[PDB]
Amino acid sequence: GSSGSSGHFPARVKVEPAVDTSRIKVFGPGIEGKDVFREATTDFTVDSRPLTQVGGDHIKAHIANPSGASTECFVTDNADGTYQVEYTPFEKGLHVVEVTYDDVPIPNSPFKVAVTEGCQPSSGPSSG
Repeated sequence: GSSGSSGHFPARVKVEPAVDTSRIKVFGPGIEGKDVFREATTDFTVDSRPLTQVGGDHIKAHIANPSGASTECFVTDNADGTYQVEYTPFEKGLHVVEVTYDDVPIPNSPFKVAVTEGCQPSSGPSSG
């Protein structure tokens, strides 16, 4: 028996990271800011070695518009080792994308995607 404290429930403890996620590389317009124009379908690719080899379901992102709103993110694992997240920003501006692998942020985030005035998907002239 060992106890020297009463009338107090000390539940303060730090949780150590069980993942590296320090060598994660993300390439694509969705993260660079090329075809991420407003109302445009843009997506990036997350290559991870020591994190996954045959794709996984432990990825999650969150876009933050410069106004306050947020663009829904759609992560798609190619069941090969890399992740493909697609999102359509309904606002032309710099958003803050926060990535977290297994409840752990990467040394690349937060990210900054500066959208530029491009074109509109407005439906009109059809090809066939």
